[PDB]
Amino acid sequence: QVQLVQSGSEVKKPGASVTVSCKASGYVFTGQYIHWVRQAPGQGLEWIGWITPNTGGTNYGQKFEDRVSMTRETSISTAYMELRSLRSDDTAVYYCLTRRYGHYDLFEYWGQGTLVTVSS
Amino acid sequence: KVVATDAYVTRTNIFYHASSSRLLAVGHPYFSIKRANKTVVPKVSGYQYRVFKVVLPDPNKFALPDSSLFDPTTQRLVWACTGLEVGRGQPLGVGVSGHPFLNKYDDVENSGSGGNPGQDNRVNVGMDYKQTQLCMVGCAPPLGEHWGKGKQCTNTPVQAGDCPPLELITSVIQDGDMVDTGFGAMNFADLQTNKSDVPIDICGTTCKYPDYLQMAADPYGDRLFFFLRKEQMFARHFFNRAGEVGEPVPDTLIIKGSGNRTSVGSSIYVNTPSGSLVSSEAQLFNKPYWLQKAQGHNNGICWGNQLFVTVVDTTRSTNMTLCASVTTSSTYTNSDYKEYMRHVEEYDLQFIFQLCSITLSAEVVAYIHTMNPSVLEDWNFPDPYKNLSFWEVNLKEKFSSELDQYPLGRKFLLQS
Amino acid sequence: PLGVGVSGHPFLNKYDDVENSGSGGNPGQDNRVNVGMDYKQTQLCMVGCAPPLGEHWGKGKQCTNTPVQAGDCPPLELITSVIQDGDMVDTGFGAMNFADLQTNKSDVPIDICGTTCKYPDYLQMAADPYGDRLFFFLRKEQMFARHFFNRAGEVGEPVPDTLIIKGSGNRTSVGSSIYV
Amino acid sequence: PLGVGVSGHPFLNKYDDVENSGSGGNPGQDNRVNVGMDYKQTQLCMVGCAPPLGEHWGKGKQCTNTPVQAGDCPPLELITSVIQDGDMVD
Amino acid sequence: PLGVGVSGHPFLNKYDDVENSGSGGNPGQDNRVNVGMDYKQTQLCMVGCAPPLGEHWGKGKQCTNTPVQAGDCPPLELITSVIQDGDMVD
Amino acid sequence: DIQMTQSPSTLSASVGDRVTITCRASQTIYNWLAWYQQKPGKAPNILIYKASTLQNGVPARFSGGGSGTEFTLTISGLQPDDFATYYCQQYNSYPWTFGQGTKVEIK
Repeated sequence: QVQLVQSGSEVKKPGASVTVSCKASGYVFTGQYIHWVRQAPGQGLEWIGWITPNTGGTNYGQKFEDRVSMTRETSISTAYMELRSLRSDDTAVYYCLTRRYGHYDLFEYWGQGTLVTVSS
Repeated sequence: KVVATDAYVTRTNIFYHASSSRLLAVGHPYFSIKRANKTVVPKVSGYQYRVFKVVLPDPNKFALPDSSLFDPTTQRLVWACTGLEVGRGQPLGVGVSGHPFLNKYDDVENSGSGGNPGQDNRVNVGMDYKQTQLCMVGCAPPLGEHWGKGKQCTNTPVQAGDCPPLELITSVIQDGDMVDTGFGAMNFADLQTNKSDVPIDICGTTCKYPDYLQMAADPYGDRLFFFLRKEQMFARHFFNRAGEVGEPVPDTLIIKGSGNRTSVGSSIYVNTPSGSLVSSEAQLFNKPYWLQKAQGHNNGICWGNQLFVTVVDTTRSTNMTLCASVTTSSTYTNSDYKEYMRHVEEYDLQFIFQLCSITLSAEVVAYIHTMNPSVLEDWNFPDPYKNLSFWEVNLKEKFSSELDQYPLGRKFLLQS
Repeated sequence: PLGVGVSGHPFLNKYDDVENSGSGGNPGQDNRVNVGMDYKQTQLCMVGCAPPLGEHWGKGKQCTNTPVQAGDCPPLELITSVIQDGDMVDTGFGAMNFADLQTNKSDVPIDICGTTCKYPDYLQMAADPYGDRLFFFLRKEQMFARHFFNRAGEVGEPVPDTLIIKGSGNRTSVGSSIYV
Repeated sequence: PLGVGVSGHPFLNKYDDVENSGSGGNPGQDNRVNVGMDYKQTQLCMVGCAPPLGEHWGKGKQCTNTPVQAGDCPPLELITSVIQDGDMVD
Repeated sequence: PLGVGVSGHPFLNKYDDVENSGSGGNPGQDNRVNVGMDYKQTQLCMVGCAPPLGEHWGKGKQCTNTPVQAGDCPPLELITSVIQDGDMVD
Repeated sequence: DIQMTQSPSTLSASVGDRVTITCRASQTIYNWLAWYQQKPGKAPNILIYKASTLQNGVPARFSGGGSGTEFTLTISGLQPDDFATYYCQQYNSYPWTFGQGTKVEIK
């Protein structure tokens, strides 16, 4: 079974950098599109960005194109996302998720979510 | 009505040699860049029709070694082609093509299973074309066919972007014309509107193929002497295009229904061809060719001192990659470097010609006038070709009767 | 015993495998990966009483007119150079000087990065007045492609606008038009 | 120009590729996907004064004796008919 | 009947396939992988009154001068012996 | 960026009822749409995609429709497990965007 496991919840000081990892297994890891989104308490879902292990080709949203840097590794097939200049409003849960478009199907997988808290 | 040329022309024991020396073509393999409408780097590719217009010395005003045979009255002199040599010098190499915005959305073979990513867009994809190896020689420029959007439909239809009629446009194959492809030899600049169903080299041009039927069906055979062809292709991947089907499949053949269904897939399936292996043994160049007897009624006669040689070769189509630095850094940075695609193509054209004469009789004058009067005012007893673009070579003041000083002359004296 | 030669490069700008599908994404600072590769199969013997030469592409004279530029396409010129021992045979990437014209020293295997492969010019073995460089020559060369990929880095000659339609999200940053 | 064509089906009984690995055994409700292909490479010329007859395997006469069936295997018959234009290559 | 001889290794140094991509360049403690293999196809007949010679690349004598080394490159040499029964093919 | 508005933002209904939730798109989307429901503390999953297509393993009480910018989802008969937060997401263009959400809770 395709299993996706994120890192544990983290609390950090503002202005620092966070690193969120999630390991995936049970499928051909290289050929899929992995995505980062975040959910804030009281607000809706929004999309951070997307990368594939092929090429490490990054794509970031217009909102968060500056404060983020995100890569992958194929040794144990895990994607990393780091955030810089931690603003206090960024305390939220973070989800990495993958999807395979089929001929007539959509294969959807999410991580368990990681809570990121920032405060003085 | 029409008789063979050798019934009236006369072949002499005179042989000259000509050489085009080093011919080079360097330029971008996909598009011609121009800054302020000035094409510094034109279209140069191994996938390009190479049409060479050879201009010839006038044999009448040439310094003939034996003018006693020549008579100014009732006798004129023309050049007759005997042997040809196409000197490729570049190494073996398969061209690479592609396009960054193409309709590559589902992989039917399901090894990849692309699955048609969301919303109407494109994706980068590349491939190679077929191995095409063609050479033509003639006294008239070649004529080739392509289908296109010609005259409108029958009656008075009212429509908005439906399927246009297909017409077989036959056009003269000039330099700048794009080679046949495994995707079909159409006018993709006009007939295709996406400019995204094919790689970048052929999206804005008109591919066309030499229609051998009308080519041989000419009464005089001026447009051919002899053709050499080798083609190789095989489909390596299968895929479909996006968009809607304007000619839907009938329900009488396909059963629809239930979830994850009731939306038919595209009925449009095409392929990516490949040439597979090239070899020096399969090469048809860098070897002497001898014109024993043409298929038509034109035994190597070059009327009007004009010659047409057209070659296409894919074995020497390797694409050269260049890199340069804007600045430099301690670490490898993508911004400091600029990348260029440059293609080269090397040619030699080496010929051996035999001197030919003619006796002017009344029926001879009538025949030679009916087939072409332009030469009749040429010998002085508005050429449409100025409009079309060819690759011109001047072999005047280069003819040599000292044929033993050249390798083609050695190979010619090897046999007869 | 018969055996296929193998080369490669640990840090080559292997951007994206492009044949079956493509993954157009914004490249990072470095995206180089280890790649292995073989060459075209080549058998060749040349003999004579004079040393045979070969063509190779290179940087010719300085750029024409009076130009001021930083990273333009250099004037690419044929250089006829006599072949010595230690030189490498042409591969599928073209007979030219990679040590000068390929700036990364990373776009080919290391065996042909700092060196120059050059293909022998039969045309100057023929057009010479004596043919001292060649008595008789044998060649048999076979090659076929197995993969397609694009190249990382900027495109210094961008694609024309009238040939390509672009727009909407995930675009206005073009993909790699370099195809090898 | 020498070129090869492509056919296919948007809904073909392409359950699973079996070449190197296999998925689960029993299908679901409808596993019938987009897949295309090309056919075998054919060249054929026939010349004569009377048109050729060719054969195909078809549902001939019903089964011998008096069997009762519900979607059983029909009998196979080598049916012979003259090739007319509109027929398509094997 | 004709048939291909297939060998393999339950523990072979198959680190990373590099045909189209490359993984991280730093291995682990033991990246040693089960993988199968075939060799070249070879037909040869040889006849003589005396048993033929086979050469093989191998370690020569000790290194030149008097160096100090531990797991360095030994000097290679083309050692030629007689072909005897019980020798692996190329 | 492509925006959307989900109406109503909050609705209360009893079990076994038929409920319709709509969202309006800022620009044209055609059928590139999917729908998410999130239970508290759990990751949401796909139920409807293609703007009209149910996902497998999901009961047929869930229906979707719409075109252009107007899109609708309907439940013919509520169940206690269905009470969660609902979103419509287009996968038309990047960046991906989600609605403000719609929470349903028992009367």
